[PDB]
Amino acid sequence: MRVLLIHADYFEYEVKDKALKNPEPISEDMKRGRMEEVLVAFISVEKVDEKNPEEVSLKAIEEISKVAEQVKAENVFVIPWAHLSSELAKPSVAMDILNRVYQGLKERGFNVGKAPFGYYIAAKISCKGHPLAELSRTIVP
Amino acid sequence: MRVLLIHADYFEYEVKDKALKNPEPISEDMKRGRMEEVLVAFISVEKVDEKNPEEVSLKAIEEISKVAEQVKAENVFVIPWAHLSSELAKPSVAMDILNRVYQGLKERGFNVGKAPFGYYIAAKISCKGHPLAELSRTIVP
Repeated sequence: MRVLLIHADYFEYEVKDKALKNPEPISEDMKRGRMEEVLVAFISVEKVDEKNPEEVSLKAIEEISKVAEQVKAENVFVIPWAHLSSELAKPSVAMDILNRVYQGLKERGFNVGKAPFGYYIAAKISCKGHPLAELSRTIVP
Repeated sequence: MRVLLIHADYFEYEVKDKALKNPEPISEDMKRGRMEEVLVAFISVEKVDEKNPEEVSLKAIEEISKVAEQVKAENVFVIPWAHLSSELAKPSVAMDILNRVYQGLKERGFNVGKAPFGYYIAAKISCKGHPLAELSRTIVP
């Protein structure tokens, strides 16, 4: 897995067209979302992650939590994001891991949002400029 | 080199603190910048690029141009961006390549902006949601 963490004044998204033929089902209220003062976690679930989804998930929850704790973010946005890897897992694995990460961060105590899987999504973000506001993590099994 | 290309309704930046001890010198007018209807090119110049800066640059100019042409972007923003690689080139090489890319895209005919090198920078972006609005490229020597 590769993760890009952005500490943002805001992040807001709007679902546009499907990218998979069978994307994650969404209600009307999941078509748009917004959070303020939020650590945005852009997550690229990789082929190698398939070997151990629980361990990868756990390590991602902690690595994300650690930054959230350090930058004093109470709000965390989990974004499925294909653009940090060229060896992406299959959708079942990606979705399994992304949900595990999401539930783990709620158990940690954060207020957590997520964008749905399998869509092209339009988005606005305002990235803070402090030294820890943009960070990369690589999480391996 | 790794590149992330974002077709954006807008991109606007504001320089905050230095990240290097000796960052790229800037005038007052380079502290903030904005473009609309712009292909934002986030560029991670890598250690391996040092082996051939002209060839890497040329290939980056073309790969960026191709997408700009395809999505009908006339405006291109060159952003130095550490977050697509863990084997980053030294600043002289990074800056040499980023300037080559910038000049090459002006020669192509685009209206081209750039953010200065060596800063922590705050930024707002609105990412279009069409199928080609977020793309990754890997450029090797």
